[PDB]
Amino acid sequence: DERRRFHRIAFDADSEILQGERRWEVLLHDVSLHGILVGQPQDWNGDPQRPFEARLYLGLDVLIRMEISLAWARDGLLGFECQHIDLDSISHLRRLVELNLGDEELLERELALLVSAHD
Amino acid sequence: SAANADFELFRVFLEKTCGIVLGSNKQYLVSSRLNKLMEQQGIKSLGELVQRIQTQRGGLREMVVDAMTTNETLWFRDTYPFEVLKQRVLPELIKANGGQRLRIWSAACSSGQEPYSLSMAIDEFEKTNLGQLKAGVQIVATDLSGSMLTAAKAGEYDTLAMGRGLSPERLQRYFDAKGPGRWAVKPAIRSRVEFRALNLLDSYASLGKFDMVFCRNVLIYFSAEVKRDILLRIHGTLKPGGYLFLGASEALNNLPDHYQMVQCSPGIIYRAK
Ligand SMILES: Nc1nc2c(ncn2[C@@H]2O[C@@H]3COP(=O)(O)O[C@H]4[C@@H](O)[C@H](n5cnc6c(=O)[nH]c(N)nc65)O[C@@H]4COP(=O)(O)O[C@H]3[C@H]2O)c(=O)[nH]1
Ligand SMILES: Nc1nc2c(ncn2[C@@H]2O[C@@H]3COP(=O)(O)O[C@H]4[C@@H](O)[C@H](n5cnc6c(=O)[nH]c(N)nc65)O[C@@H]4COP(=O)(O)O[C@H]3[C@H]2O)c(=O)[nH]1
Repeated sequence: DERRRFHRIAFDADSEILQGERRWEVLLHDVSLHGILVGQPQDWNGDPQRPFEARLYLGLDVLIRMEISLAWARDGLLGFECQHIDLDSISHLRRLVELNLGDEELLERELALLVSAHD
Repeated sequence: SAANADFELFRVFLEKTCGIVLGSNKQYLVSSRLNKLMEQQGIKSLGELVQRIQTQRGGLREMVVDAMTTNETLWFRDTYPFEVLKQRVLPELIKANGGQRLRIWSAACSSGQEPYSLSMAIDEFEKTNLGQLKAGVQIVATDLSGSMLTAAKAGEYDTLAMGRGLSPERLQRYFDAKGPGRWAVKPAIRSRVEFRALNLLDSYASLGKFDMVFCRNVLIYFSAEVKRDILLRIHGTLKPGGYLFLGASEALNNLPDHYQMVQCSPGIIYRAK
């Protein structure tokens, strides 16, 4: 029934998509422990075959940076899956998910699925 | 020689399993964050942890990721807010209620550095103002049930957590050595702080009323709408005239009829209207 391993949280922080030398400001729709949803920008030259980088600017202090790959595009939206993420960024992301899930069992279960993603 | 190679296998494990990129000069951070887990699991080395992870599994990989992605909190973060507390806010609130019981809320207290920083500040204010706080000051600290909240309750910290933001004066006055590289807050600092498992998205009704609320560097983790709800409901716990603290680079930029921004020379606080 539910094919989604990670709960997707409505979130609207200032966001950027990067690829090589190109950048687009995108409108963030949701975020999860393992991906994001954003609005397709107007000048979308994006190459789905190569990796992207996302930057979520939560506040002056906190930046969530991750390597992303385009998982799908439909109806003016772009779904991204998280690949590589630095320790600092995944720590802020885990805190965001934690605070918004509000349930330790739900968190534990999501972290378990994160680790077993490549089993 | 041998310890460095283990750290390199751990680095690889993080990258190949979770896509987590460690980076270098994080050996000391790694050891600190994994320390309690390793003690509980009887694991005596990073190399032993790595082999134990890929073979036994059974929830151990999840525990390492849980501990590894738990961010540290700083002692007396930004410094000026605790000085504003002692030399401006406490004197005002005290002078306003006759020395009645003051209550302070430390929201999302994490590993506990903030609530304990507030406790130490209160103690420092009291030593110079005997008799002002007739009923004393109660500190209520909240966060999600979990590893951080458990560590905070215990009040023990390691070398890394103590080697930043904490003066030599404060180390002696408020901490007790508990074996090599481990310190614990004295009873005097501990007993004025009460920890409660409660998330910012939960109701605040059970918390009662506060003269001061500390909600610093945490509202950034919520959407605009959810943040506004938290700020509104926080207002409901504040006594009129009470103050909200947000953190050095956060502005409220909202709710002008609930909160009045106030300049404190160094800093900004919000008075509940
Ligand atoms: N490859 C891929 N594509 C995605 C993903 N998420 C969304 N899409 C695409 O975006 C459309 C909108 O998804 P939705 O707005 O959440 O609207 C969805 C959603 O509300 C719901 N839904 C469908 N499948 C699932 C599911 O597996 N789990 C959950 N929780 N809801 C689902 O049905 C609606 C329509 O489903 P779709 O026709 O599939 O249409 C989906 C799909 O084409 C994804 O993770 N991977
Ligand atoms: N926050 C956020 N994260 C996103 C989004 N799109 C993809 N991700 C992340 O990328 C992963 C890969 O999804 P997929 O390859 O399309 O593979 C997906 C897809 O095949 C399928 N699926 C899940 N939801 C839908 C849906 O709504 N519609 C359709 N047609 N397929 C879905 O389940 C598989 C695994 O789903 P996930 O575990 O959730 O894992 C997703 C998710 O972690 C998004 O729009 N927002």
